[PDB]
Amino acid sequence: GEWAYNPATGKFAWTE
Repeated sequence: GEWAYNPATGKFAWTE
């Protein structure tokens, strides 16, 4: 359960 940065979108996404 963490926020990972997505270089493609320029935003963080929530992952498990």
